[PDB]
Amino acid sequence: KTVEVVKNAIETADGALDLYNKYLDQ
Amino acid sequence: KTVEVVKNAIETADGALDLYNKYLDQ
Amino acid sequence: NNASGKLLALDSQLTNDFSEKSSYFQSQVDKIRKEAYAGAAAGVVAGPFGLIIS
Repeated sequence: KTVEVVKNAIETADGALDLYNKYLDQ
Repeated sequence: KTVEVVKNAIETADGALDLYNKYLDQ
Repeated sequence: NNASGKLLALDSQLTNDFSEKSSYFQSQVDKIRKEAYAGAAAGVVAGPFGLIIS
């Protein structure tokens, strides 16, 4: 589960990076 | 779940950006 | 006499395209303004803090 929540925190920071780039490029 | 609601807020701002662009280009 | 004409021919084109790139620049700047204030427009997903930081 600790594996799973760090696994999901990775994709969390991935999507936050995606959204932050898509905002900051605009 | 906090992961999940931030995950869904990302696609929320994505679709809001899509709609806002599709409106503002018209 | 050939290059004598080539000189003037390039010169007139230079003078025209200078102002044409100037016009392109002024069309570009306000486009970038609109894009910037439009990227800053949709930052209202937060409260009043997200507005002023945008």
